[PDB]
Amino acid sequence: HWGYGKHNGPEHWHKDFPIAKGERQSPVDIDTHTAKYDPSLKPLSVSYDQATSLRILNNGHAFNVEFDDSQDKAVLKGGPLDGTYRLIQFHFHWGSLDGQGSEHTVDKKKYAAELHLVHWNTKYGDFGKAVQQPDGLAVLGIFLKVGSAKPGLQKVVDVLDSIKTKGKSADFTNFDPRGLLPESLDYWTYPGSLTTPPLLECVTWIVLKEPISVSSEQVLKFRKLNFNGEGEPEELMVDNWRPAQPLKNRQIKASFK
Ligand SMILES: Cc1cc[nH]c(=S)c1
Ligand SMILES: [Zn+2]
Repeated sequence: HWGYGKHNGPEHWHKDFPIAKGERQSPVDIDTHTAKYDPSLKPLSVSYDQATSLRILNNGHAFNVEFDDSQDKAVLKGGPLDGTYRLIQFHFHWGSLDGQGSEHTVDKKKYAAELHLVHWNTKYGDFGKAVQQPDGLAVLGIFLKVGSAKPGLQKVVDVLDSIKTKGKSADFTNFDPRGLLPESLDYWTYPGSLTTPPLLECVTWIVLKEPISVSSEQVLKFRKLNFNGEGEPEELMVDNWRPAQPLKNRQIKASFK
């Protein structure tokens, strides 16, 4: 099955998921000089006051912090979006070294990690229906740089020991995702895809310009997770990012001057 190694990583995915070579794949490099400010874009509305976290799961590729998405509790709207998109989960992609890990890049710069807050368009009723639609998902992407600690990330770092291996999960109620946001909601936006198989082309990407700072100890802790299951030889969960893909016939728009 697919993964991030030499033998089953991003260069191989197209054999089981041919859309890997499609017209709207993610991530991409954000060329800041080529992205045009779009004065018709709206501010983003991130409404997380009522977010209900439930569980954190090591799925063998990343860890997912999952939310109750059976009602409009934590939603994203505005920005480039029509309609209301419900938060279902967030996860990260990160590197074995602080110089690499993000999936999007900015003028070819890689950050140490990238947070993806995944939301689905409520007009489609559930997540599995939404991923069959070109406007089914909205993913808010936030870069992590290593510097000062991010206090709102520490409860996630604290629990990773309990979900070290593939298929482990733990209670993760009462987590406020507002503590993972940077100060500014200035963003770039473009149409793309999931960045892991099945690589579906359903995503409006909204990538914040301002990274959050995390400490070197926080990201070290991410790197102690395992891809493998319990009882299997240890494979550190690191470098679970897909490199930038061809932009093709797409424009990246900026919300800011
Ligand atoms: C929905 C989904 C799942 C895994 N990864 C990403 S970027 C998005
Ligand atoms: Zn992701």
